[PDB]
Amino acid sequence: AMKKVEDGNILVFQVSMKANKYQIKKAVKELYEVDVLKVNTLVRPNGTKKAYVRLTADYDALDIANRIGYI
Amino acid sequence: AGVKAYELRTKSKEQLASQLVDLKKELAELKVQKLSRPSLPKIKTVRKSIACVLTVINEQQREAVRQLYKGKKYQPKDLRAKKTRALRRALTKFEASQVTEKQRKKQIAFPQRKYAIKA
Amino acid sequence: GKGTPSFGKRHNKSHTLCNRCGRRSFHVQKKTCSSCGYPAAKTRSYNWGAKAKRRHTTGTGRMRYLKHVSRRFKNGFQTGSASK
Amino acid sequence: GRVIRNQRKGAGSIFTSHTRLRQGAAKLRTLDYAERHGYIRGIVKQIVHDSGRGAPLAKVVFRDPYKYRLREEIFIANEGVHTGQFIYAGKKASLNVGNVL
Amino acid sequence: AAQKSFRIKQKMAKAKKQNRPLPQWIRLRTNNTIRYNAKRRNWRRTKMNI
RNA sequence: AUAUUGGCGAGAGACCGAUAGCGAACAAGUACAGUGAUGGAAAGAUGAAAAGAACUUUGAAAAGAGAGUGAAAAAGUACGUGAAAUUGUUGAAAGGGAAGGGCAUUUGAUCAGA
RNA sequence: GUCGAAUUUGGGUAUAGGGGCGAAAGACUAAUCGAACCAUCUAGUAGCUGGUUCCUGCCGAAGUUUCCCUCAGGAUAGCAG
RNA sequence: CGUGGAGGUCAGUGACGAAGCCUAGACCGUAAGGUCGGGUCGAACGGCCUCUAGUGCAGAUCUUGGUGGUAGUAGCAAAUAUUCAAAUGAGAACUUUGAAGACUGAAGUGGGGAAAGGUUCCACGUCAACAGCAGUUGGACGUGGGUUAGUCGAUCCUAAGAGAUGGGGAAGCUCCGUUUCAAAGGCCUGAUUUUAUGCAGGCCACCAUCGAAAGGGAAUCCGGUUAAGAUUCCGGAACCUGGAUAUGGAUUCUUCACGGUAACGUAACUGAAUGUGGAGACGUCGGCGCGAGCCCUGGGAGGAGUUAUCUUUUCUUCUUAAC
RNA sequence: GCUUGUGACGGCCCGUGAAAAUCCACAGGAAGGAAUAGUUUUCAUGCCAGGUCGUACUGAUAACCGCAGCAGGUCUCCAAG
RNA sequence: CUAUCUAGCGAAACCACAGCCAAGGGAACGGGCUUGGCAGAAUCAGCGGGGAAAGAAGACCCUGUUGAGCUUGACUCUAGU
RNA sequence: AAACUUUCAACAACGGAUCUCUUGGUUCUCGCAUCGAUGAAGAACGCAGCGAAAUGCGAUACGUAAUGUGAAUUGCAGAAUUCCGUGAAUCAUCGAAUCUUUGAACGCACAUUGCGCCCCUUGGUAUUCCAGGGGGCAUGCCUGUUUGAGCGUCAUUU
Ligand SMILES: [K+]
Ligand SMILES: [Mg+2]
Ligand SMILES: [Mg+2]
Ligand SMILES: [Mg+2]
Ligand SMILES: [Mg+2]
Ligand SMILES: [Mg+2]
Ligand SMILES: [Mg+2]
Ligand SMILES: [Mg+2]
Ligand SMILES: [Mg+2]
Ligand SMILES: [Mg+2]
Ligand SMILES: [Mg+2]
Ligand SMILES: [Mg+2]
Ligand SMILES: [Mg+2]
Ligand SMILES: [Mg+2]
Ligand SMILES: [Mg+2]
Ligand SMILES: [Mg+2]
Ligand SMILES: [Mg+2]
Ligand SMILES: [Mg+2]
Ligand SMILES: [Mg+2]
Ligand SMILES: [Mg+2]
Ligand SMILES: [Mg+2]
Ligand SMILES: [Mg+2]
Ligand SMILES: [Mg+2]
Ligand SMILES: [Mg+2]
Ligand SMILES: [Mg+2]
Ligand SMILES: [Mg+2]
Ligand SMILES: [Mg+2]
Ligand SMILES: [Mg+2]
Ligand SMILES: [Mg+2]
Ligand SMILES: [Mg+2]
Ligand SMILES: [Mg+2]
Ligand SMILES: [Mg+2]
Ligand SMILES: [Mg+2]
Ligand SMILES: [Mg+2]
Ligand SMILES: [Mg+2]
Ligand SMILES: [Mg+2]
Ligand SMILES: [Mg+2]
Ligand SMILES: [Mg+2]
Ligand SMILES: [Mg+2]
Ligand SMILES: [Mg+2]
Ligand SMILES: [Mg+2]
Ligand SMILES: [Mg+2]
Ligand SMILES: [Mg+2]
Ligand SMILES: [Mg+2]
Ligand SMILES: [Mg+2]
Ligand SMILES: [Mg+2]
Ligand SMILES: [Mg+2]
Ligand SMILES: [Mg+2]
Ligand SMILES: [Mg+2]
Ligand SMILES: [Mg+2]
Ligand SMILES: [Mg+2]
Ligand SMILES: [Mg+2]
Ligand SMILES: [Mg+2]
Ligand SMILES: [Mg+2]
Ligand SMILES: [Mg+2]
Ligand SMILES: [Mg+2]
Ligand SMILES: [Mg+2]
Ligand SMILES: [Zn+2]
Repeated sequence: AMKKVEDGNILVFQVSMKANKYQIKKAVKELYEVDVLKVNTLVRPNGTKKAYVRLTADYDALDIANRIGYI
Repeated sequence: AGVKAYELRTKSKEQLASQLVDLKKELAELKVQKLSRPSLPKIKTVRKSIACVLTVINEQQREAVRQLYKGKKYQPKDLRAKKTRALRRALTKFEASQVTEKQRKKQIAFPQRKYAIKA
Repeated sequence: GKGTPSFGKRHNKSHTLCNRCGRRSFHVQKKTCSSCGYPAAKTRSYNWGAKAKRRHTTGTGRMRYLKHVSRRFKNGFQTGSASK
Repeated sequence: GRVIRNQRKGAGSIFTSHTRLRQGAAKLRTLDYAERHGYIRGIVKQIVHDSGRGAPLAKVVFRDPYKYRLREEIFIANEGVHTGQFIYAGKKASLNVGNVL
Repeated sequence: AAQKSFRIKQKMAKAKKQNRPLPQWIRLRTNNTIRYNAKRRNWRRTKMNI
């Protein structure tokens, strides 16, 4: 996930199993003041949901991660 | 030491909603921290504070609705008394004390008397 | 055949998980749980199956409302607050 | 001591007719006013094989007398009936092969 | 089956999460008659039967 | 007034004492078996207190030998006691196709009584 | 043996126990079939087989009579305490 | 005679050691048994008078558990087959690498999938148990990482069939039946716009739903990328559906296009109800034609092999997706 | 030549070898329509969105079933000289 | 390729106690008993005479006032008609 | 004579009997009457700083609120020791709440975390399309309301 943040401009989140791509996109936008280019989701083998949130080219996911507290 | 319900109860619903939002932000940043820091028990306090603020908000909302529905029949079912289902189906005190005019007359005329044997 | 070679052809489940009891007794083709009788309204049980009744009866779960009904009766189904 | 085969046939589990490929029930037109009093002309569109049946069927299209539409009927083809032939059904239809009288 | 229903995947997730040895700080508790995970499952020994 | 192998709360016993007593004294209707209906165990005890063996030494290690704790390690979590079957070592004895036994005495060993 | 059609086979589906299904062997119906499996009635009944747990002391048999749907059993008399 | 429990009693025994257990040591009794010494042990137990019973085991192909001889025995012999060296390691027939020899020989011992499994995938650590030898290795053990879709599936459709409702049967659990003896209807709009609805104009109904990860079906490809994901990620390039929509184009002065004899053509080129038609949509075998990929092969531009001799030679790259 | 796709045909049947969703077209002519201008999202370009669940791996002489790491059984695609 | 021997690994059947004969008698075919013959540790590979070897409460036969499958103008009934 | 076999003893094994324990069972007696559409019993899945279970709980998730007590919890970590206090606690009590997905289970389905419809509201020009938030839509039956149907039928106009 850290490689994805640094290289692919993609924030990796654990999200609610009830949340869909629209809810994930609007929640990321609201919580982090960031435009979202795309959301991919999978259900992990441990029963949680993982969202790859690719941000638009305007924002740098590495600095977004730095701001929200994980480098 | 976490929030106290008696301190929250003196606050308006706007202040309580704001405090809930801040507590949610704090919990989010705390679970971010937990990923690096091992054994971070401080998140339990914020979780209980969020629970307490939600409890007080719901208390205020439900009290306002009780005030809205005071006195009139047909309260909302989750504000009505939850006795058992059979107890809510049972006859009220007015019913089951209803008596016919004939029965009222005859039991007024001949009640059980108080009498002792004195030899 | 009929023994080891025929046991190799066992890859189609006659029963899957039952929505009501979760036992993997929901017959796929009959659409009926062989354990709890779902989707019948009544829960399947029999007096010849005393052990099964014991397995699935009240108290085998957490009882989640009924575990407090008794205390509420003891206190007379009160409705207010404890009033410090 | 066992239920015999002719007894088992009545339950109709594996003894039902294999009707998947069949064209439909072979019937005359519903006996209506037009056939009760005059005649109605339809046209033979197809003479087709029916699965499980020896005799071929004729799909005869009549006009609906009460609604603007066509009514297809599945007749059993009589010998000599051909496609494009006008079939006449009713009290007043002519004594011709394929007519319903 | 690699084309599985969510119900099956959810039971699989629960099984994966509970497929672990006993937490070793248990066995330090005051009375603790618990010695080991007696409900440990393994794919080679006992089938989940869904 | 009568019933009550269910529920809730109590008091008891010439009852059972872990192969007993409910199947279940324990994470028991659990683990596990069966497609399924169903079937369904085993499993309690260091010590007052972990004081659960610091440290040295041999060993790759497991462990051993010491040291030590403890009233006790002939209590070391493979833990109260620790039978028998069966087994090792030591000691004694006998033994040409079984062994064991009865009566009697020799021999060896051992022992009470006055 | 057979191997291009009364062919082989997957999946779906239907038929359930005196019931099904059978190109018919009483075959098959989940290693179960001349009546599946599960639980209960049920600790079913058994004139039949096996077993039936301490010591010493005293006494001490019968396999015969009659009757029985009786002949591996019982009642009855006899023998015994 | 002995055992579990009970009333009474011996103000019985006992942490200075109860019970239990072991003991070719002693004593008493014909015996059932009783008593003592020694060792072990650790918390209770006994004599007598009575009470009571789930009260005495060698057997029951007895029940549960444990243990033998057999016995270091039978055996660990199908699937052609292994060998050398180095590394690692305490330890190597079995691990890793290299070298060699072989096999599967494309109806594979290859590459993928369906059912099923469920993390077995991958990495790191790691060998007590398991891998019927071994093990440093593993589908094991311990800790983690990992499955990214508008276009691939499910989702939708109906198939054999399953199955509510309306009704009928049945004491009843429930059974029949699936469009039937039912008052089973929403989607359109003149007007209403006291509000796009109710009244109020008018058009269509012999009917739930479930049933296919191989049937039908809207639409995505190539290259690259990971320890482990890829038609899903990245780059580029498309497409379909639903919607919103403004320009350009087209059309109209003969309003809803022109051309061609025609088959038909096109950048467009109004079209409600209703009806009709087509596609979806279909067996199997045979030969023939054509395409694609593969096979074979010539020249040429590269790389590799053999070269005592011969071989302008042997092997290999030369590709082009959806749209 | 092999694999496969396909076309036009031919043989066979007392066998003539699904259904529905869905899409299109036609018939019709309701209605709506132009001249300091009306019409046309079946022509071109342009804008937005496309949710949910599955997706790893094995698929077998060791990942399924057969008590197991069992010479058994278990559907299918590709296929060089 | 086994068997064989070795390193490692390591079961099971079965087992009253056991294991040399001849005759005798005996429940009429003894490993034990009687009378004789005899008889010397511990063993390995084979072997199939014996252990009336093992496997299974004989499936044949009989008995039981034990069944079941099937049949029939057995007795007694019954759905249907 | 060893080895070997057998018997006994001691020590050591194997094994778990015996003895003594007992928060368990069993039986008897006494008292009480309280599940559920205000969604029960049961199920699935989650929730803790470090838990797989048991137990508890439900996205307010080993719990929130209220009350009482009065200083803990404890395996570690952390916090705290104001703790002369509206205040510790895995405490007790419990009247207020929360109560995922379900389940008689209720919009339609369910081998699908599948598919609708209505209302309010928010965003994307947006009554119509998409999305987010909130609230709803089962059946039978009863009383009542409203809107209706039938030449079943009364009266009036006619
Ligand atoms: K029989
Ligand atoms: Mg996805
Ligand atoms: Mg069979
Ligand atoms: Mg089936
Ligand atoms: Mg027990
Ligand atoms: Mg013990
Ligand atoms: Mg001691
Ligand atoms: Mg011990
Ligand atoms: Mg012994
Ligand atoms: Mg025969
Ligand atoms: Mg008996
Ligand atoms: Mg005498
Ligand atoms: Mg008689
Ligand atoms: Mg006899
Ligand atoms: Mg007793
Ligand atoms: Mg003692
Ligand atoms: Mg002895
Ligand atoms: Mg003690
Ligand atoms: Mg007894
Ligand atoms: Mg015994
Ligand atoms: Mg005996
Ligand atoms: Mg025995
Ligand atoms: Mg045994
Ligand atoms: Mg051997
Ligand atoms: Mg062999
Ligand atoms: Mg071989
Ligand atoms: Mg190699
Ligand atoms: Mg070969
Ligand atoms: Mg070869
Ligand atoms: Mg691996
Ligand atoms: Mg091994
Ligand atoms: Mg080993
Ligand atoms: Mg692992
Ligand atoms: Mg598709
Ligand atoms: Mg039905
Ligand atoms: Mg469907
Ligand atoms: Mg398909
Ligand atoms: Mg892959
Ligand atoms: Mg892309
Ligand atoms: Mg033009
Ligand atoms: Mg082919
Ligand atoms: Mg894959
Ligand atoms: Mg694969
Ligand atoms: Mg393969
Ligand atoms: Mg297996
Ligand atoms: Mg002899
Ligand atoms: Mg003789
Ligand atoms: Mg003998
Ligand atoms: Mg002799
Ligand atoms: Mg000898
Ligand atoms: Mg032999
Ligand atoms: Mg022999
Ligand atoms: Mg016999
Ligand atoms: Mg027999
Ligand atoms: Mg008789
Ligand atoms: Mg009979
Ligand atoms: Mg609830
Ligand atoms: Zn169920």
